[PDB]
Amino acid sequence: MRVKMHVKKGDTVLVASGKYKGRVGKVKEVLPKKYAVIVEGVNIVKKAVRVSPKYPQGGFIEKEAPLHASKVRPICPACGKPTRVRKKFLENGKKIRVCAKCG
Amino acid sequence: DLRPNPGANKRRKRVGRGPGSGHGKTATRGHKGQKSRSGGLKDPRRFEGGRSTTLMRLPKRGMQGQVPGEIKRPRYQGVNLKDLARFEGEVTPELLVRAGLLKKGYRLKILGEGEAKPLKVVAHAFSKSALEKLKAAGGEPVLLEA
Amino acid sequence: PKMKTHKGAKKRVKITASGKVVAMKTGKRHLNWQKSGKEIRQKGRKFVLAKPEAERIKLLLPY
Amino acid sequence: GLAMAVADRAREGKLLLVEAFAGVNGKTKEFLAWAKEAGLDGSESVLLVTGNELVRRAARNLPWVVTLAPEGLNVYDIVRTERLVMDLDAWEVF
RNA sequence: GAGCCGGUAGCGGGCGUGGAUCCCUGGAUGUCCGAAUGGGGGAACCCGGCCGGCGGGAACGCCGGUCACCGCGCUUUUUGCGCGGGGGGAACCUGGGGAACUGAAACAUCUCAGUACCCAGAGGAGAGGAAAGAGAAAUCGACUCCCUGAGUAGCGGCGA
RNA sequence: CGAAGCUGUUGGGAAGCAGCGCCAGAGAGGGUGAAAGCCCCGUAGGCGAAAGGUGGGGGGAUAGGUGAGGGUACCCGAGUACCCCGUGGUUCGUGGAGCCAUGGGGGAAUCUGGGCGGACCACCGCCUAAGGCUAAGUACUCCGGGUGACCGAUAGCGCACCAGUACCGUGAGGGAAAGGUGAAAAGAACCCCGGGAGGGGAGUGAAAUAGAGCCUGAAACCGUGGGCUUACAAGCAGUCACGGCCCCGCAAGGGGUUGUGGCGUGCCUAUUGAAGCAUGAGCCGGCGACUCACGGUCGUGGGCGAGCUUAAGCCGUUGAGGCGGAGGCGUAGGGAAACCGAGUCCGAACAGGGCGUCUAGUCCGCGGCCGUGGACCCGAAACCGGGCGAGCUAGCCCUGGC
RNA sequence: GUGAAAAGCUAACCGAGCCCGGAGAUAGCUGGUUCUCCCCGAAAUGACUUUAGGGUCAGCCUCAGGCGCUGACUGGGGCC
RNA sequence: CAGGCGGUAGGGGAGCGUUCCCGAUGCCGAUGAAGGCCGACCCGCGAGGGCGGCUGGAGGUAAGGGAAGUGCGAAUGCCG
RNA sequence: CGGUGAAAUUGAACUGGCCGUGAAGAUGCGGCCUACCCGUGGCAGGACGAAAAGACCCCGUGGAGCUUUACUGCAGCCUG
Repeated sequence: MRVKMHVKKGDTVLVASGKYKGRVGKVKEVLPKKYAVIVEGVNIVKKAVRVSPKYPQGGFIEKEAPLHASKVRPICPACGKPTRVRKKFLENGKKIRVCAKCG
Repeated sequence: DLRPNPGANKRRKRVGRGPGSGHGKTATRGHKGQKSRSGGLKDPRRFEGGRSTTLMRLPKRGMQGQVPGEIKRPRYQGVNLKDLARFEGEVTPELLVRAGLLKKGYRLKILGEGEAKPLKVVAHAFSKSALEKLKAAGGEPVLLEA
Repeated sequence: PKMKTHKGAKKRVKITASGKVVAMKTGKRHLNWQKSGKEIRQKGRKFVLAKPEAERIKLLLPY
Repeated sequence: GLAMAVADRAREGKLLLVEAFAGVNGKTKEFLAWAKEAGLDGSESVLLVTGNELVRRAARNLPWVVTLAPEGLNVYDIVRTERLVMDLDAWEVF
């Protein structure tokens, strides 16, 4: 394969692949595609330790990898990110847009 | 068209074979008291004989088996009429042989049996038969000489 | 593969049109009998009454 | 082969403008626009010979259909199909 | 393009919005073993000539160094460079050496086989190569690979 | 860079469906919580490659190569060819065997000369040896690729798992086994058995006949425990029979088992001749053996059909195609041949005598049936080559010892 | 190769060491077969074989085209 | 309707069971492909084919015919 | 009596005997004779018992060696 998926927090956007509702980003790696952003409620019961809040049983989490989300752009729907010829920044850029030059 | 169960056109049969099985006549060979099945089983090209296969003979036809070459002689080609009395326009080899059928023939010879239109056709050597069928009743030419 | 037919056999025999396995025999090889008397003469050709079949084959490429 | 085959496949509904338009000859949709304005629709299948890159670099994804151009001959797939069209009798081959 | 601390995995602590993460091409590094080549040397463990450099006295060990090699060209007489090159590489080259079993329903010619296989230089190719040719045709016109000719000519205890 | 709807109701969960809206030179393929074009990765395509560097065509191309004829008139790859013997190659094993390198001695000549058209003389022909260099179109593979009616992890690659390891060796050498929880470890919290081990609950958990020799999990081998059998008894044992003896059908019966009675010499390989203590048979699973290439050759649906069939390329083929005549069998035979001819050959022979003529044939797949092939399946002690080889036994060889 | 001797020893086995390959060496040597079913169902002989538990041709079992009353078995009738 | 019918090798007739092909941008398919344990119905003379239940956990390939490393009790076979 | 715990061989069994029969030396076949189930620790008579695929032996136009006034050469000695 290869290292090509998404980006950083900002807002990202939670969805319903069996979960529902939408929220902001958090963190994300590409190797296996795994990452996080609160919401996804999952608890990993710890072992016979204690150092931490105490012995065994874990807590809150998150969990996913592949596709299955979106981005912010209120009212109407959302689009992509075009280019630059003689406008604002030289001939580069792009920070998630509605369909004009914002988000 | 379609794939309207296009089986076949009557008779064929891929009649393959197979290893061993217990059905019908499967499993056997046919022989015994006749040893000959080997890793390089005979082959079997004629083989056997067990009597020089009547090869007690001998060759007499002596004219070959020399070495480098054979006998070198320009082609030897005769003929017959009942082959193309059809078209003529001008009965000459190449136009024939070189066409329809028939192969090279340096020197030309002619005969066959049937009849035809006595018309002049290449003749690097002909037969009396044609003479009459192309004399006071036909047309014949001449040979090479070059 | 190939099967380069055998010259010798072909050095003598022939299939007279009819597919008949016919050819020469063995005998009057310049007397090898002696006796001034008489006989030798007798000679000719002959088919084969069961092998002939076989033969013709190893000469299907050479003819 | 195909001789006797299509004959009966004409009792089916062959035809073949031998060369027909459709539009941009490069925009898939519009080509079909002459599919309907002609009388065809994904069901009884068909094929065709278009010796021009034109409709080739166009017909792109030809499901249920032909989209040829050069010459190789694909009767079989026509079996699973039906109707069709040609590029000149000459293109077929004298 | 904004994630990295090989994977596997943390206790343990660190970096990118002056822009990392990671594939890259030139080239700075890389002990001893490694044809290894100052010398020994059941490699990878081990003693030197000589100049300058370190500590330090000299030393000893630390360093640098530089020092086998033959050959043709070079270089006067032992003088000095130059390269080449030993060494390397799955098939495919060239050459030099070159079997037996097996067939021959025994066996000694013949067979396998110039095969297996050893040794020999080089290239990606290699080998080859331009007529003291072919051959019979008032002819063709370097050499290599395929097309057949032709399994024909022929070789042959004319036996296989 | 790229292309384009969802939706609720149920559903673990929805790639389920209707009502329908959609980009589509681009619906290849890998895929994200149940059989997804409009969804992560792509696929028409056309952007462009460098700094690094960097493999080279085209372009230009640089020093380094490019008139004709006429008579004078000497001059050119030697221990060389050509002899010779032993020769090898050539299809060429001596044979009427030239020419190639010849190992051995001989041993010249240089154009009004010199080699070959396979012996020694005579006519005619193309070439000019004994200097060396020479591309292109040729072979090839660990991998890169692709794909691959390529295998798909007791395969295949020895090998997808840290093997050329464990290991066996002395060298050489030789060689193993061993992939698979799951959408996510989320990998077990906690408390009573408690030697850690190995337990029960609970929880996560769509799923613990889901938890770490855990995927699904059969088979030989295991009894808990159930049901039908049994201590007068003789048997390849199983069968057939009335009968009785526990599940199921209202019924008809369907069952399971067996009493006795009857009935009973198995099984796989060899042969006048078997069941047989003539062999083999651990046991269950699981692997196992004539294609196929090429080549020969009788049939079969066929088409063409005196006529009937083109390799090796070249454009082109996602794919396909293909265009692309040299190569066959016949269209006759027969004859040593010369060569005659529906006819040939022996013979002096018009004659005698054996081989001649509507002989449709011809190529496909399939198949007989063969040729090389090992072509069925493995296997016997050896012969050939090269490597290992006396860290054991040997003999002496050096020197320490007892 | 060695061998105060047999023919012995050479990684315990040595009248010819073992690694590794030249080949499935080879081989008339020995053992192997699993679907249903359905039609004829013969030799254990002859000739010749360094041939004899191998082989050529034959004959009794196979298939197809063709011919077909003529066939196998039978009385008599010549004629051995 | 006469007939035929045991029958080793051999030699015919099919049929059957057994893995890729297109059909496969066609069709079942989680109210299940696939394994299976069971089946004491139906179809197969057989080959088998079914045909439906419970365990079973991710795909399958129609009619058709087009290709075949199989139609394996075993060889003191290979292995586990 | 507690503890740890193989083997080569491995068709399978519900394996008597006599008188007798069948490849001619059976519990397994007759017919006739006995024999309640499982034991232990004893002699092995047979289980042609194991494991060794006869090696004496004949078998292989199968193998290895030595040797002769076999047949053919290498050698190296020789001889112009």
